[PDB]
Amino acid sequence: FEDESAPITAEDSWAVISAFFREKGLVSQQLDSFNQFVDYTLQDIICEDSTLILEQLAQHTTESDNISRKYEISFGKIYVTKPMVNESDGVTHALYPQEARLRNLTYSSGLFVDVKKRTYEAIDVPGRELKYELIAEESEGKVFIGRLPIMLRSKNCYLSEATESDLYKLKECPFDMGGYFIINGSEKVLIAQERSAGNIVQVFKKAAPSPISHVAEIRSALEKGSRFISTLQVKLYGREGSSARTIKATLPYIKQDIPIVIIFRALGIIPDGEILEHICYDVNDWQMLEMLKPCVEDGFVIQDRETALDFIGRRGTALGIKKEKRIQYAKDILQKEFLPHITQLEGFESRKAFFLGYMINRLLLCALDRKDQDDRDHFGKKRLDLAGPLLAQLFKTLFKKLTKDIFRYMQRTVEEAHDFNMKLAINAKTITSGLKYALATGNWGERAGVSQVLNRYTYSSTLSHLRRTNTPIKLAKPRQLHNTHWGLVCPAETPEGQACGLVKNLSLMSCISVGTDPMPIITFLSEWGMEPLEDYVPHQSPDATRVFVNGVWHGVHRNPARLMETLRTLRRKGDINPEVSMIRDIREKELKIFTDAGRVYRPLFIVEDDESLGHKELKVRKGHIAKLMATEYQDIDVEEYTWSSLLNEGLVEYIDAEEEESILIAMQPEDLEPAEDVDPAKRIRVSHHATTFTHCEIHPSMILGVAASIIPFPDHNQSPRNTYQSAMGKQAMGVFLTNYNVRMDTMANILYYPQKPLGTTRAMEYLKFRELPAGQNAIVAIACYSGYNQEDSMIMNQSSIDRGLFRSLFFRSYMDQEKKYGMSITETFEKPQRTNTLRMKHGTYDKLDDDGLIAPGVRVSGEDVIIGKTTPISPDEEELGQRTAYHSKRDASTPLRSTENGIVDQVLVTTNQDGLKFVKVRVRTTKIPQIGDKFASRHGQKGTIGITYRREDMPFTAEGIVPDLIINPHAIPSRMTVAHLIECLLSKVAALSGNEGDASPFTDITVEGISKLLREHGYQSRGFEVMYNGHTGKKLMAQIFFGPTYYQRLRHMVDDKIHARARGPMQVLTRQPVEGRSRDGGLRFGEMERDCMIAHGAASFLKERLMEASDAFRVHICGICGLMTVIAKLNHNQFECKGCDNKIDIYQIHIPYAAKLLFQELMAMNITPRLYTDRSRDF
Amino acid sequence: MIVPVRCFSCGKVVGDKWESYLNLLQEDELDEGTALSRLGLKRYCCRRMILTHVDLIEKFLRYNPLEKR
Amino acid sequence: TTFRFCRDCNNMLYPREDKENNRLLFECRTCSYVEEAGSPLVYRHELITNIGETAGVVQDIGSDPTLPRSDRECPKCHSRENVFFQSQQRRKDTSMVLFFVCLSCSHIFTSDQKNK
DNA sequence: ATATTGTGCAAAATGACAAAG
RNA sequence: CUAAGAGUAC
DNA sequence: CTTTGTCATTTTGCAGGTACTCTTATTCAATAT
Ligand SMILES: [Zn+2]
Ligand SMILES: [Zn+2]
Ligand SMILES: [Zn+2]
Ligand SMILES: [Zn+2]
Repeated sequence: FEDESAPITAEDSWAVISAFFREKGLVSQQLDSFNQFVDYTLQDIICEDSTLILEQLAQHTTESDNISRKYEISFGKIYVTKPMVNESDGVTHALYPQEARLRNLTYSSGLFVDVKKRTYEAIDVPGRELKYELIAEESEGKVFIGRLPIMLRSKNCYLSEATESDLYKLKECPFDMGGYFIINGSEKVLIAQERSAGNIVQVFKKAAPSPISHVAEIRSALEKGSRFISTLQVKLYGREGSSARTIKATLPYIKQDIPIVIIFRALGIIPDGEILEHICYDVNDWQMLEMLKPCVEDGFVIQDRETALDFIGRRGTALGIKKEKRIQYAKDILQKEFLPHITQLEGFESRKAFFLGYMINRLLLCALDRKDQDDRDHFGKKRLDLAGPLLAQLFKTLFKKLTKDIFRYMQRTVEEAHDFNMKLAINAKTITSGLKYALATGNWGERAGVSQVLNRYTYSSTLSHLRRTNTPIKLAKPRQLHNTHWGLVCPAETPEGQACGLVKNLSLMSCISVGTDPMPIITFLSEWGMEPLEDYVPHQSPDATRVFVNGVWHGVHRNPARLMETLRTLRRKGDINPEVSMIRDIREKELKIFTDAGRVYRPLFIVEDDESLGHKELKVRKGHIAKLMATEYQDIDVEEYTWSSLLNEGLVEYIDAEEEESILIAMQPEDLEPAEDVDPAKRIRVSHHATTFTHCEIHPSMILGVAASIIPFPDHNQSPRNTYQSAMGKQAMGVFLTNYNVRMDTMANILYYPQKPLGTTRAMEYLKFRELPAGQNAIVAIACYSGYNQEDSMIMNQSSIDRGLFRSLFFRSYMDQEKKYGMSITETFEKPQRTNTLRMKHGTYDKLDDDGLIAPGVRVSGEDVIIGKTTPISPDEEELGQRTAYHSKRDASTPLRSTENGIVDQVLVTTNQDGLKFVKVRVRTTKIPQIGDKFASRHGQKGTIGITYRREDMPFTAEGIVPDLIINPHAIPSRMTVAHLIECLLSKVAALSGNEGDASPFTDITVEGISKLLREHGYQSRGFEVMYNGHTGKKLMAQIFFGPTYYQRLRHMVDDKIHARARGPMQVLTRQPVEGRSRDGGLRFGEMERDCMIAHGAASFLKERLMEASDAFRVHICGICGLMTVIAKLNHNQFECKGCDNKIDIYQIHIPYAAKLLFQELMAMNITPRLYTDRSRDF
Repeated sequence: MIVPVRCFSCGKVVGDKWESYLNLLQEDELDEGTALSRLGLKRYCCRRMILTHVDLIEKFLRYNPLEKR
Repeated sequence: TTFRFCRDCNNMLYPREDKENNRLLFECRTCSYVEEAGSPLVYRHELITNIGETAGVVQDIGSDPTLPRSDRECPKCHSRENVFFQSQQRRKDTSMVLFFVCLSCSHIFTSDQKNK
């Protein structure tokens, strides 16, 4: 406050958090990854390779034409425009997302590339080296190669710079956060795909039966190259008791596990001592030397680099190399396939030998029991591929396809001497269709579910979907919540199904790095004293720290403390990109630096000595908080102070799981920084008795995700209840966007009267939950009132329902196009007439007017036609009794859903990309809560309505207050949802006093204080109230827990689930009832239902279920051959089995049609299931 | 969306107190509890009816009318 | 075991029997370099290994903020402050005895009792 | 201008292979 | 209509 | 000389039950009649 350098309090950190969410937003990672892809990755993809050279040799039979031509095509800079749409008439205009959504277009922008076509000629003189020269035809000329879909709010989108008023003008909700694509009018979101990081050596113990005990492997990969995965493995043969423990490496394109010493000698290290120095860095570590002796004894037979290269080449799986060139072949394999991530050039054999020695050293350390096998679940060893890298690799493949097509076309046209045209060379449809297919359907190629339809049921649902990570599914246990997941993914938010643990959600303050070029950091290291790896001799520098950058051992340092200090200083002042992570392992004497993309990190406060106060203190003080407050208030004149200002001045730091291994974090500043009668109501906390902190948590409540941040008092609940609420709040019904009235979504649900919670958390005002609430504050009583709320049922107040509690709007949109079956076979929107139309639906067409669309305002019920469409067919056909040449049109109308009804809200007519007219009809109805609808508190206390009582029948307090809901007491004890009770108490206090209850998790708010405040208001301190029975007016012997509570209306309503079927449509193949209530299907009578009926012993009922209720088919067989090959003319009363030549040995049997189909499929597969009606053997 | 006409629990008419409530909060700089008491909302059912309302209709009013006369 | 290497071609040296003097003699297997054996020991195998428990001790081990501190007596400085950690030998049957490094003198002392 | 064709158990089974007469 | 995929309820 | 039991590979078939909703896509392109 008054003092500028005073230490901050736990209340101040929220200002910091606000600044963060001002600069970043909720979907910062999506936009950042896409912007990185568009700004830099496209150009790298284009420039890599993509120089098609075609050397048309002279092929000179006579020397008169001894000229060799060389046609090359190169690609220059790439230009990406603003999103625009073509048209049927050819006019091209700017496309805005709330036109792409309505017209089923693709929010995509064209890509152009500067193509330079060079041609060289040389004089084809045999023996003389060819010299190529230009012909001065240096033609260059941007060409359209396809369209890149643009994610909304990205740097290339129209909405990136839009203000709130502009967003309102463009029919865009200002609360919409972007981070998604519009493909064919559908919002598609890319789920972050989790994978294991590359260029990291991992050592694993193998199972007992296998002859190899330990395996050290690296999944080498290079970002700036072909991006190919080569897995090197170093394996230790022999169990612990075995004597011949020899280490063998598995080189790519090699059929055998070459001994390591042979590789070392091949790279150029002949002496045994030098190899052992490369592997073992300590002379005193004689155990490792003893374990390593078998390898050199194995490779004693080779004592020359050329000999070892020949040995490897002999094992070469190519088997297309002559004896003398095997050496070169081996060299090539060691240069371009062995450890690609280090280098693809030559002259770095020493580096690769050092890296191999390092891997062997790690393997031997694991085998010597000096270190545990690497944890596969450590989150620092994982990476998340966001939209950026996914589109990067997809576009790399697709552009490689396109350039291969270009080269093939050029070769074909030069061979056939035809003219060359760029427009006929480039097929933009390749890139466009590839990207559109990959984004429209989840399958990411030519994996699945990589792109998903964005969830728009509720605002929090969309926020959670936009921060979702999926792990494709070894001997690990990925489903467990790891220790390293702290502060990076939500501890409690995951599906309960098969995906439990595999599908994760980001923490509120967690971000994914987009990747930076490591060259500046390498230059810094070289300048600051990093000894190059080439002239590194371990004996003269035993206690040297190995420096790794992106998994590439670049050298060693002799004073790592100073190097780490200066690197930290550089990163804290912004010279190094803050996303760069730097870890120093003192015990292993290693220094790792990671700058690649996909690393997940969170921000933390920095703590330094602060000699003025004589003890550790946060770098942030009250002055910075004051400046942040001033900037925030100005936004709602002084110098702007943003989160980036905190980052640049070294106030906050970005830490990932790997760096988090080497730091100590204080949970809260006010209690853990200062050196050391207590309230019994407060929870017990430990001071940790340690003062060497390096960082402080900005706020512990930030470990939760978007969905978990809505829970009030999540630390007073059983964790599975938190997980249930996290899963169930996405099904909460609220207001998903403020512009729902201009969007033609397939389904939309809206509350009439959303209410912000009485008990609210501090983190939910960054999630806009108070602006777009998804529930209501219902007056809840916990009572065994009538027994109709047992087993999770609830009693809802009918009078509250009558007055608008939990009422809802529901919108459904039906889309329909007219398609060109031929050049002049256009479909037509119209009102079909029974006189000249076929297969007109049994519903009423009377509500359509003459354009084939109902007009908004008309009430529609189930099976009524809302879109009238007809398709032309070939005339002059007579059948069916009433089919004539007049019936040239077949009905293609769209009826309303069979069960649904409502008012046609709106209808929208437009044209598609092809120029054909199409329509969208949105119908509106009202969902009023009733018996069977599902409601849930914010603590996993789900339940359906058992019954509804009017106000006069509900219990009432002395003030006449009656509950909106009554829930059973028995739901409380077993589930241990204490937070539910605490939130009810806090809500009662807040409603009485007019404040808002602060239900944040890790605050010092106790039930004692809430009870005292409630007592001051004149009520019983524990929330109990004397209630009276509604029926008789007598006092209830027991006092009732009573108060407001926030409840969500869930999407599961009984009217969308009730379904019955006497008889209906049958499946065409099996003649069994169809599947699904949308098709009037039948219920599955599964195997174990049959087993239960068997156990009951009711045979006739089982037969009736399987035959009369599903499919009973009468078939004819003959007594000679049990096959169904009997021709039966029932009207003529003639039965005959050809082959057997009989006409009186026939029987009829009633068998399931599926059984007849099975027997026919057996016969078609050359098996005779002969059926016989009498016994030939005794039992 | 817009202030409810009646309190859900008891049925007291609170749809005519939204503008007065906002006026009390803004012009008179009263805290929420005193304003609610001044308007006559004594039972906490009515108090939560008016205190927790979110007036989304304002946002809806920012978009240009679809059918403008 | 204290292995040694040839000083001619930097290759391993192996034990050899001698007849004239009946003595152990280390010889090279490729260039025939010969010398005397310092000790008669030629092979060691540790079923129960005691080394490696204090591995990774460096002069700047105190700069690690993750390592816990203690005020226990240093029996070379009598200083209070020091860092401590459990045995680094990751065998599942190792004892939980603690090791301490004085941040002033860098003397490693254990909390064991039978050894003392 | 359009039709036609370029995954982790874990039991079972099986094969290779040092010892035995 | 068929197929594939995704999300979800108990 | 052929067993003979014996390990180390190869197959190889499986992997809860119901139920709901939505979305996309049905071989691309070159050639010849
Ligand atoms: Zn027959
Ligand atoms: Zn009321
Ligand atoms: Zn030698
Ligand atoms: Zn000491």
